[PDB]
Amino acid sequence: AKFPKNFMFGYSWSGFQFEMGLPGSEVESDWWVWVHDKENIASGLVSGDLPENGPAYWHLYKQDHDIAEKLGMDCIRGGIEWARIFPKPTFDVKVDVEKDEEGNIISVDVPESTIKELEKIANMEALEHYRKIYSDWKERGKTFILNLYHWPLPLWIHDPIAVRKLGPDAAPAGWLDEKTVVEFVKFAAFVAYHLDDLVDMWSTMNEPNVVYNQGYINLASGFPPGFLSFEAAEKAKFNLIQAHIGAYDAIKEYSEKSVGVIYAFAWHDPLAEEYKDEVEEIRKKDYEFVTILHSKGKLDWIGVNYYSRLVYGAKDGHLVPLPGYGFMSERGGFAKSGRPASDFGWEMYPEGLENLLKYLNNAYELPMIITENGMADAADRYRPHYLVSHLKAVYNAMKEGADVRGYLHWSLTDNYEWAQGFRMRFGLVYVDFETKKRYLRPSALVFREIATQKEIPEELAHLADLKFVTRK
Amino acid sequence: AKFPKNFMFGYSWSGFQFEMGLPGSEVESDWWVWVHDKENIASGLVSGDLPENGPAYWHLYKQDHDIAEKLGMDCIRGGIEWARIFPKPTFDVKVDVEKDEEGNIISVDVPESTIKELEKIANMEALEHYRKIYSDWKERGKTFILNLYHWPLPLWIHDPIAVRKLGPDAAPAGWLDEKTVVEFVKFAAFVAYHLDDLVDMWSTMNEPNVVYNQGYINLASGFPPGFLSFEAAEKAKFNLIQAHIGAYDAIKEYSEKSVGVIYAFAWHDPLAEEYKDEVEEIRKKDYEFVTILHSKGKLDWIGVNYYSRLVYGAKDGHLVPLPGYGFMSERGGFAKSGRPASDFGWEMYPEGLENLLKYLNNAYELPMIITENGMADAADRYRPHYLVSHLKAVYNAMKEGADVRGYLHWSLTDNYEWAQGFRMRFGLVYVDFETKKRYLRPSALVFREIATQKEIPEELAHLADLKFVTRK
Repeated sequence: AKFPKNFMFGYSWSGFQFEMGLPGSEVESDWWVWVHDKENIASGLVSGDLPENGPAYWHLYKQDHDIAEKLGMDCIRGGIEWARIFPKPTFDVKVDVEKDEEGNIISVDVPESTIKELEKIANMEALEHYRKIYSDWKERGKTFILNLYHWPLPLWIHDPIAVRKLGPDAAPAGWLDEKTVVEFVKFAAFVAYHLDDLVDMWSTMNEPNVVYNQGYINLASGFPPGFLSFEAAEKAKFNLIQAHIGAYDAIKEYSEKSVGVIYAFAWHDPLAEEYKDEVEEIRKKDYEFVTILHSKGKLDWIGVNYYSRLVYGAKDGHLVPLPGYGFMSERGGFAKSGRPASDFGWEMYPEGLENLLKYLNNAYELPMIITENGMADAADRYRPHYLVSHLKAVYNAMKEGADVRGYLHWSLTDNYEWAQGFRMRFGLVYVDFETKKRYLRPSALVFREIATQKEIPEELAHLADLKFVTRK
Repeated sequence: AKFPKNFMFGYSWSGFQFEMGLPGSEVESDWWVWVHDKENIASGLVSGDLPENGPAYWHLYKQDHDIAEKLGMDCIRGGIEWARIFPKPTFDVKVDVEKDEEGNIISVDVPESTIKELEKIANMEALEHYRKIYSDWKERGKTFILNLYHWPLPLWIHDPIAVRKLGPDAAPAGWLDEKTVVEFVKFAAFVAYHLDDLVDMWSTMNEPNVVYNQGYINLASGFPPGFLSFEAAEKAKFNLIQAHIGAYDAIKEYSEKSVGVIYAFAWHDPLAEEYKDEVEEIRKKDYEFVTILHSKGKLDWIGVNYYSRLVYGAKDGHLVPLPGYGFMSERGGFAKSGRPASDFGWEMYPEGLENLLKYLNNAYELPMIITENGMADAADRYRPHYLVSHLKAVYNAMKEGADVRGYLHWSLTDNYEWAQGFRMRFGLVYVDFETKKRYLRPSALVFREIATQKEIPEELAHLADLKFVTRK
């Protein structure tokens, strides 16, 4: 199974989960305060692990890029933290965001004179440090994809503890406040103005669906601000659509490069034929955020984040996602299919990725990059099979016409998994968080073989076959 | 953890388990008849899998040696099947084996004229075919260790079905018949006379302890001839000691190379301090076969086959090996230590190998080669940890003085595991037994890195740490 000559192999990172770990890298944000919050820790809503004990990529990026380059990687999708670049509010620096009566952003203008007003309140040292990180990769002749938003917001934008206690009208309320979108536009323009020379492709945001659904509906997730409101979820979703559009327009003012979005795509399956039509509607609804962006002519490419599936059946006269399949499988166990489940309880289901890419190709006809795919597997028992089987899924979808430009694993290294902390280890490379030392897992060597040869060679082909990891 | 420049890395094979699989390779022996026996299959004593559906190394050796060479291996210990070389009886060809009154072989002479008598009744085509196999490896500049006996006997030597039914006085009875030793001596001389130019080091036999203990005591093992007699086990043991001594003397008639023995060494541990002295006695007794050979000045080197441990405690006023540890752990599960157990139920216990090598060094002060070490692991979930952790054990023992010359994994490929059949897969390389195709496992890539660099490099060092595979 050979990939095209220019098909990219690499990995993705985020600021919050990778940067901190060593002195001089701490930065406050909503997510910082959230994971440090004593109530959240004591209730078990978050793990008690803290991101400032993480892999210290802020300091150690050159060494990680060395590992990446030796694994045959030629593309990295990374992040830039708003909370770092603008630690103080930008509200008083006015720009032109034009909206229609329905609240759609129709145009933006952040003139050069305003970029210079922004410089004076930005942390330019942090901006230059990001340049050092990105340039260290770029100078090796490699591709860099910069994703503008990967969940943490500045605290002057969102104070989630205050929102959960007093309500969103009483405190800075994140994506529930219209003006957050306008401040994000200023940030997007600022970043593009300065960093376009280091960036090959842009993404406005990562997994906005996770932000709004987990923050305001699925509270067991332990995402900020964690108060239940379907109206709030809808408002944050609406605002995040506009944040994409504004940011797209902001970037295009200062860049000719492609601008896409990175999205969480579960594959949705019916347990039986009778539920097929209902599940087809659930797919449409679940992916509608992307559909909207594509339909407005505001997507040049799609970043596909794929990890697992959801399987649907009836429970008490209602169609629901079922325990024992997909993301709802037993941690460290097996799905009801017999497929192994990751340390996170996510079923190994590469068929989902093949189905998904064919569906997305047909739906949007856009270039796609697999921007995340991986598994929580602290001993590397299953990752090699996960890696090769999902890469074969991508190959198979490409043969049926999907325009896939690369595959980025989640991730190069273990990192801080949000409310779960460090116990979910997604790396091709193990990190000792006490020493910051990096150690290869065997999956890393498998990756290197495939990436260097641009192909799943026949000697590694059996790693796509899940027979010997599947029960019964 | 760097090994010495001439420390050897490689693998081991046996005739019965590897050779057969494709037309033209089938050969009769006691073990052939045993595994084909309808009663044994129906009772579940053997698996019903048949060796003639195996990896077909008789035909495919050049392709497996290619894999081995690319994995950085420079040594193979292989076999030669007595049942192939002498398919008809050799009894009428007389030689001089001198014994003392206590039954010890004091000298052997198999003159050149008698070697030529033997040629006329040998299967010389099989001998030449073995030469093609060994030479294919040797021609690459690599080391070959030839082991003369790896369990199957000619049927004219042993008819195990008839022995189990009618008793050893009523049929050819294998190592219960004194003359088997004399016939083995003829074989050993024949082999050395012809093949010494292809052989770097000799072994007379592999795991003689398994032959006598499993065939005559531990009948649940499904080893031939499978009738219970402590007296028989003692007689087979005594005869196998003499077979080693006879073969050593035979080989030395036609070779200047080192002659050793390959032995199964379980590491024995007390569950608690109160059982320590009893376990020390159990070690002495369990290894006494090797102690005898060394004490007679008939061992130039020791082949250490190490897989796991046995842990001892009191049960019903008796000290016994305990369920839930070592070789007596749950298949596919965990030992009571929390360590993972292989598909065979054998606890991952690298400390055992370190302890063993130090013990053997002190006991015998001989050069040692790890001639087997591996695990039944059909999806490679645990093998990489098993491989690196046991290699670190070897390194650690060498640092304390053990004279270890190389490490040979069991094995390069999946193969026929005796009474268990194909269900126990010990390969760095997976074999599809229907197609005979070989596929690398990630542990093979790990092995390649270590072998090519003569060291466990720091990036692979965490594979020696069993924390993330060990429960609670």
